[PDB]
Amino acid sequence: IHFEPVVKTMEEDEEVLYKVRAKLFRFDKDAKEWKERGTGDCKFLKNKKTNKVRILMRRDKTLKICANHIIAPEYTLKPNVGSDRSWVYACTADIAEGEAEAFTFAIRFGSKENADKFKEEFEKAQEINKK
Amino acid sequence: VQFKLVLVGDGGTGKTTFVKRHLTGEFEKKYVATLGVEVHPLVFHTNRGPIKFNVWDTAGQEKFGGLRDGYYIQAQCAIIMFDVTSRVTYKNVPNWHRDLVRVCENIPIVLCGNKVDIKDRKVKAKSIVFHRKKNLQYYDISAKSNYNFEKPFLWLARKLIGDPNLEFVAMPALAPPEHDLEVAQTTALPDEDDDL
Amino acid sequence: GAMEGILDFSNDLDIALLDQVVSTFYQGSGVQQKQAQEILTKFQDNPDAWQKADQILQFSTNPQSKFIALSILDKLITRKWKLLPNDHRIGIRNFVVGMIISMCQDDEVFKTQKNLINKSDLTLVQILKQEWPQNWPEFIPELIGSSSSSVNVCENNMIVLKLLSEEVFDFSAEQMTQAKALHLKNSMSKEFEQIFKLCFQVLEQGSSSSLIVATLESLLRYLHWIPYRYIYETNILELLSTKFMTSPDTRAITLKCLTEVSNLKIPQDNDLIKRQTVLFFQNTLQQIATSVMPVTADLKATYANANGNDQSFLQDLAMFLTTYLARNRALLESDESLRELLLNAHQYLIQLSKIEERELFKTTLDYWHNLVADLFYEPLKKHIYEEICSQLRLVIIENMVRPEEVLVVENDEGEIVREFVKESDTIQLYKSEREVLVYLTHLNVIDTEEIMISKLARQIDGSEWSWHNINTLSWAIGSISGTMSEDTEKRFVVTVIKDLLDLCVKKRGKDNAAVVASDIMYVVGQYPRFLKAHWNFLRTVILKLFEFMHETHEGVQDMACDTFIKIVQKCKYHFVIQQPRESEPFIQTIIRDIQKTTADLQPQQVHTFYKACGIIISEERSVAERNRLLSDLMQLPNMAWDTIVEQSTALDSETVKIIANIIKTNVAVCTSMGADFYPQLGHIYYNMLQLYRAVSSMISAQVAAEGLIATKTPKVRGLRTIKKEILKLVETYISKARNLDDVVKVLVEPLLNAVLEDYMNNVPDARDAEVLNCMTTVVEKVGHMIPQGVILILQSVFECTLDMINKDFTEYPEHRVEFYKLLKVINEKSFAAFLELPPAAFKLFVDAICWAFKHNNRDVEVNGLQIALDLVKNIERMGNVPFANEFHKNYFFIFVSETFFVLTDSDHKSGFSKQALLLMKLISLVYDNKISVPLYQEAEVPQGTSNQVYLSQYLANMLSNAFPHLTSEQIASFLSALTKQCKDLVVFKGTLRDFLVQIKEVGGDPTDYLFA
Ligand SMILES: *[C@H](CC(=O)O)[C@H](C)[C@@H](O)/C=C/C(=C\[C@H](C)C/C=C/C(C)=C/[C@@H](C)C(=O)[C@@H](C)[C@H](O)[C@@H](C)C/C(C)=C/C(=O)O)CC
Ligand SMILES: Nc1nc2c(ncn2[C@@H]2O[C@H](COP(=O)(O)OP(=O)(O)NP(=O)(O)O)[C@@H](O)[C@H]2O)c(=O)[nH]1
Ligand SMILES: [Cl-]
Ligand SMILES: [Cl-]
Ligand SMILES: [Cl-]
Ligand SMILES: [Mg+2]
Ligand SMILES: [Mg+2]
Repeated sequence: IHFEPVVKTMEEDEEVLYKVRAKLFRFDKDAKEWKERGTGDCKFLKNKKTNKVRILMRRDKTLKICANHIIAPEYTLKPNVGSDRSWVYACTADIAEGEAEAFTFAIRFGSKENADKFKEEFEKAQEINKK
Repeated sequence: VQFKLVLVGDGGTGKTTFVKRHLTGEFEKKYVATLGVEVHPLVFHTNRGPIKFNVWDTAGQEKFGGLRDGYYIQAQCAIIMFDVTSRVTYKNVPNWHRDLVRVCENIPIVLCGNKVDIKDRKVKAKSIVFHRKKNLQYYDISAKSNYNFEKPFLWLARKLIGDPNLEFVAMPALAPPEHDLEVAQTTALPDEDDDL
Repeated sequence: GAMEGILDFSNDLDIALLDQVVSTFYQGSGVQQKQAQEILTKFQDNPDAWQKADQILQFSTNPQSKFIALSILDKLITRKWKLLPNDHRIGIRNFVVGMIISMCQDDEVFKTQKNLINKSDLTLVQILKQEWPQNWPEFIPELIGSSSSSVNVCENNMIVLKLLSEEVFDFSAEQMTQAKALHLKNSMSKEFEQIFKLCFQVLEQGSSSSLIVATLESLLRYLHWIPYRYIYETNILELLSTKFMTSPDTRAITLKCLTEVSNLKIPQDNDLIKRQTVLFFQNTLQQIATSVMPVTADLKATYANANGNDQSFLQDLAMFLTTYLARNRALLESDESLRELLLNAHQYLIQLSKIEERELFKTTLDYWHNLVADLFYEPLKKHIYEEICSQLRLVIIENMVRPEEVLVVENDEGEIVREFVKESDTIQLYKSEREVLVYLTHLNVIDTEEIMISKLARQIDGSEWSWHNINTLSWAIGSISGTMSEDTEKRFVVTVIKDLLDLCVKKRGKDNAAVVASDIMYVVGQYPRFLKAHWNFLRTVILKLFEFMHETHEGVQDMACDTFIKIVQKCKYHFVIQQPRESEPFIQTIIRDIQKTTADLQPQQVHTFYKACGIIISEERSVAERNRLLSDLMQLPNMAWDTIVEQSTALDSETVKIIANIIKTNVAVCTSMGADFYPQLGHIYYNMLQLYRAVSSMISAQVAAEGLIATKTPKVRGLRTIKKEILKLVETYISKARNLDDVVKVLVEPLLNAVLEDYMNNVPDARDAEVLNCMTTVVEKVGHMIPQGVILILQSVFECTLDMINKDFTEYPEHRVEFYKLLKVINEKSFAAFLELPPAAFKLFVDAICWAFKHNNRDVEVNGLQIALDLVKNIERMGNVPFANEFHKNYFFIFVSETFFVLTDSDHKSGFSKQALLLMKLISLVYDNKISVPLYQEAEVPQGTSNQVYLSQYLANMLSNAFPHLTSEQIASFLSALTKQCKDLVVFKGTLRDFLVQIKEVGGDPTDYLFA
């Protein structure tokens, strides 16, 4: 006699190509200054159906998205004058805050090595997205 | 769908900075005194669904106080802020509490000691006991370093929804679709000495 | 727009429009809400707006409109009441009283407009504070009378009385003059007998009503101040501890009342009163056990469930039990019939202590400390609590928070990682837990050992194995170091280490290894006594720490470095001597292999390693041997240095990093060696100062070629790091130097030559605040020996730094702080330097001091006030000489007025005590006739007029113009009091506080300043 026993991130279809801790800034053009957007893990995610690679970054603790955009082939990583461990680039369509919006981002890392590794991986992703 | 939250405390304790950090991720270094009140919606995603706080960030300076306790009307929760580097701000906590609970008789309230990132702390941990008899939750926080920055909202969400096991969860991440760049490149990033 | 109509007072107030604006503000959003807010604030702040209040109260259909009208009135009453014609005072009183009566008599309104009624009650209380009892003698009798006519009115009267009590006794200190507070306290005290009668009658005749709760709420306030006889000579304690504990609606407030009762002023020889104190506690504990939960109940689970008001209740029970017992447990310890009660109350505390809630745990832990500290000393007590203490041992050991030293933690992925940041908010918690556990160990060392060793057995056998469990245990074990005898400690530590070693063998993988390693490092670092007695063991421990310095786990690696220096700080003597059966002192072995040992460490970790070596080396007190050890230690950085100095004489980013790390290494070693560092400093000093100059030139060149933005570049930041570290090295050495003659004769002139002109002749953005910091230590240590050097320092930094910081309060924050520290020490140590200044520069110095005390930044503000006080003292000490006479003629009234300004502007409340001290000094100089010359101009006042008379005239005029709403008599009376009290700081300060109250309102009573 068997006794009767007692009674969605959207990231499930994606491969993590690369992950690194980072601080993200957005450039306020009007007031000519950089503003922090979030600190946390920056991931490169490859969609297993479309093979398209995006940047997805979430803030520590609250887990709120601070970057969500395709790593476009036409983007270019440029240095910031103040830093040897950061890149700046223009993004034409980021959907972190909802509607697609253009930004000038800067992303800073724990070290130059991390920044350099990121650049390499970034450019790898661009080639994937080209195919 | 939403809860009215009033944020009170002495001028310069970091109320507006704390809220801004939560709204946009930014850290505002400049002290621009709040004039009366500023209202901001703030949403968190939890395992029990979205919770929306309508944050009434009030002026701490007497000369900019505006409607004062008039702001507290129908608040469902609150944060009382002080600055652990300024003893007078802790001394004034009972005054803010008094004015608040006279209007809001039975709401969950979190007491926050801000600026714990600053080396020379003045309000000793052992001194902070006002919350005990008043049934306030207490946290050491820093809007600058983000130390415990999520705790006040997490506690409040748990009390308001009535679920001790409520947790923040990751938002769903929907598929995503000139030489102002030169200015950006030649404007130094702030706080280049920080770990990140 | 439409909404702005209410701001036009030339037209009648459209109440419909007001209500729309108010609704838009409270229930609207976005731009509209923001516009409405601004309109309402302007409306509220209009000085005739109070004249619209009655109209709003009569005709409005919006409760928030009426609230705002009451706020407008509140502002009028608290600030301008005595400015009103009397008929307007009578009128406002009548329509507030009438509105309250009207709202209470309509049941629907009473039930549904609590916010508005409460606001009305507070507004009435503001009127009472102005009018009562002198112009309202029958308020209390009539309040009492009205209570019998209606339950609604009776209830609301309880709210009024509660608020009144708060405003008079709880919140008067900051908001009323000493005289007015006394008047109101006396007035309430005189009529309390009748207030209590009403209160008690209500409590007798009711059980669970809103009226009962309101009455108890008022009682809670009264207990802050009423005589104990109202509590002990009536039957009120029985009612509180029985009847009102039974009903949950009254239980919350009743428990708070009983907590305050437990704090009443109470005779200590009165057997009867002792009986009553035992009885109410007994009653209360009985009600808890029968109506709420038995002593065996799982309060941890109850709290976590968070039903209804359970968390608040349990919080309040903790507060009640800890408050009562801390004061009264002695009453329960001797009578065998009270033993069960004593232990039951403590058992509830044990259960409460298991609750997961940090702030609650701190409250119970505070009580446990109170208990165990008492049991440690008081004869024949500890045995009573042996069962309670045994349970408490378990609670503490199982809830030990991570020590600051343990740098590994589990992340959300289940990985044992290095912490991101320090857990700053658990530093005090750990200290508090350690303190109780130490006491508990002393109280029964056998029990504690048995608990720990057996818990350890269940880790190794597997039954209770978890990171959480091995952690808390290990932390607890480390935390009791010092509590055992050396012999017991020996056996105990041995057993613990073997078990941890065994545990490491059995639990493999990088996560398990990191946890067990963190725990062993913690324990061994906590027992240096043991280490000192067990050389073989110590040596092997250190060698293992060296292995961990090659760990790919960064947490373990970093902890190994900290553990190494922690051990060395206590055990250094054992590294410096040649141990039995060793071929050399271990320090020799350490220095030799330093390159290999530190190869995988980050630079700051390498510097920590070198600093630890410095600690050991300074144990060698024979000079020749110590200097050789130092030379040996510095071999690698000195070789790197020598080659860089050679090449520099013939600066890419890699070289700049190498240089910075060389100097940082020297700073590290100098920090631990202090005075003993001198020979190493001598090896690098002159070439180091030459490098400072070379680096300064490169920075200047880069700024010239690239612009100010250059200072943000990695290159320039690296060059400035070199300069900063050189300054830090010199500062560090001079702060610790014992041979000050060498400092002056060898170090100082080359330093000043290298740093001062460079600072002066750089653009503001290229100046290092660290220069000022270095100079402060120079002046502090040898200022008395280098008067011309101090003058040079002032000339080079004073005016140019002042110009950087005197345009606002925010720019160059580090320069600001260091600048005033430097001025403070120069003023203290080498005052002559200021005497040497030209008059225009000395004027700037006075300006700079006053500028400092207008800062809200405490660093600056405090130093500014201190400089001012020290300056006055310096001038006074000169006696009757031209310089002092000119100083007073030029600056006495500037200091007096500037001090008054910051005292009275409400933006510098943190500085009150030091401000008051400075003012008192300044006033006492005149009333002691320590100022030789007349302060007044030749024809300003009649010849031969005393400075006392002229000071009063000056101050009266100053205050008359600055505070024109004050009466002449108010100002005269204040000044009379203040000047008379200029030898009595405590009283002087009270008079200042009274003045600060009076300036906020109209018609303050001038006799207030006669307060004794
Ligand atoms: C993993 C263990 C493993 O995989 O084997 C852990 C995490 C280790 O990597 C870390 C070990 C650490 C310290 C050890 C405690 C260092 C070992 C010292 C040692 C074995 C010393 C010898 C010479 C002894 O003295 C032994 C024989 C003695 O029995 C000791 C253990 C007890 C004493 C002193 C007895 C006595 O009578 O004196 C991380 C710092
Ligand atoms: N170091 C440090 N500074 C902080 C922190 N939070 C805020 N500040 C600083 O404190 C200053 C005042 O902050 P702000 O948020 O305007 O304070 P406020 O309580 O809103 N003032 P008001 O009541 O007048 O509107 C700002 O310069 C801000 O950068 C913190 O956690 N750490
Ligand atoms: Cl209302
Ligand atoms: Cl030693
Ligand atoms: Cl007068
Ligand atoms: Mg603000
Ligand atoms: Mg060269």
